[PDB]
Amino acid sequence: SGISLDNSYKMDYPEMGLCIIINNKNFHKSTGMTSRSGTDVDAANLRETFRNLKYEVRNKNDLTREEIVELMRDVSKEDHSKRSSFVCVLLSHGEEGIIFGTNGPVDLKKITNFFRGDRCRSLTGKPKLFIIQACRGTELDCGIEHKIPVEADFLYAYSTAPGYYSWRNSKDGSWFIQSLCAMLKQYADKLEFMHILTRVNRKVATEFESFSFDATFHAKKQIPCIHSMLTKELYFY
Amino acid sequence: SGISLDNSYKMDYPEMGLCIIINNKNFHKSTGMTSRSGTDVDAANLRETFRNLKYEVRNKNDLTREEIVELMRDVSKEDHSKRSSFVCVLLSHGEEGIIFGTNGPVDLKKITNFFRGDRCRSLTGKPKLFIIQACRGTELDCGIEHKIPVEADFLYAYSTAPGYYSWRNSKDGSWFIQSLCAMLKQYADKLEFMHILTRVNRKVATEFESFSFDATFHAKKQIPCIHSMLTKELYFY
Amino acid sequence: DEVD
Amino acid sequence: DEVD
Repeated sequence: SGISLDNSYKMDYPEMGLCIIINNKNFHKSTGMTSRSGTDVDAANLRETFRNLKYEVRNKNDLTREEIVELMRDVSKEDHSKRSSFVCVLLSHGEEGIIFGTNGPVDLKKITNFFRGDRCRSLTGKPKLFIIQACRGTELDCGIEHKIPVEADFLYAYSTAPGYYSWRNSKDGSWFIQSLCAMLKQYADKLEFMHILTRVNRKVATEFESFSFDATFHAKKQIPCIHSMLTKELYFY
Repeated sequence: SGISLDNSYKMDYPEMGLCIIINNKNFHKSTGMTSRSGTDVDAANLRETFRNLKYEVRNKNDLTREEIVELMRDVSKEDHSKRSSFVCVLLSHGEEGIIFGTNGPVDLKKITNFFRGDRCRSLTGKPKLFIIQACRGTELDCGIEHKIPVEADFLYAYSTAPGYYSWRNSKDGSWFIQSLCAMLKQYADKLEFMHILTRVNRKVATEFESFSFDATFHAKKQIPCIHSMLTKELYFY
Repeated sequence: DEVD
Repeated sequence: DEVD
């Protein structure tokens, strides 16, 4: 047999894999968290987008901190042997390293740990992708004119830079998700995932700017952040 | 003129740009920080590697926290107009978000801020690359068998995952740097930088494992981490 | 426009 | 092998 190259994840398993979409819109009153208008638009876009990539999409809405954890645990214990990859999309309130259940927060690290190389072996060596639309703090960008590591093969696609707010439009959905779906829709059959994510960075960075009656929140910008510990190139085809 | 595409940083300015290499090997006794054996090997490899990419390399050894800051400030105030890109390589002790001067620590964010879109305008819209060989904590991986955002166009290439130790060999140099130079040497004229960094992830993840007489530090693994807020593809040619 |  |  002719010479072979090994630069890309094997994405030709019988299944592309799960796409779990956690859509938190409505929060228990006691948390003091606002209702996240527009997030349903994000959830629908993602569902359709990842449907077309041939992912087995599971939408979950309005989950408690307990339900998020139990869900992630249960999913990490499924047999992923026939699956190429895993995708988990989190839409909620957040702070740095944290996303909100409807009744309180969960550590991102606690969610991702379920899928570590040593804790879910049917996903070992396969790409584990986490896409997070949530704040990472309260800063505003004013813009300017024989063994593998257990943390290997994780990619975290953050909506925003570390420490910063992330922006969501109540009508159109969040800047990040809408841009992400557009680029997946447009480039998933021709670009490796990092270059797709890089077009998402540019789209968000250049095409969006906030409008507010409050000068503190007006004319602000956003740059998403790619957190990659992938060891191969990922192509959805 | 024929149709044009705008997916890659313009890297055909008269100059590739600066490559600043901060090589901290020897630390004031009062800090209690060990001497970083092997780091000179890293500094030499990087110098040669970035020399061949046509960067204007400046090596600095054993800088105080004050000197690091004053250096970064001074460099950010140079006229970068004729330069395509900026590169800063930090070799030292570290913790999460921090690198060590010889006499104490500096915030990574304080170094990178000098180069924000709004604070160094001759680098606005151009790639600003920070390569960090330093610990990010004390965890060990046991392995398993009209405006742009001011934070846009930054890339941070971390030697290790968040929260984790990073490994350096006293004879051969650090796993990360040696792998990085090898892949730059081998792929800089054919791959975009993210795919180069992805080969670095794999090389580090698969080819290295620690050997220690202390069972706590023996047979440990490492995965570097790509922190990208780039808005375009970067090719060194 | 709202923040998350 | 040493840690930084």
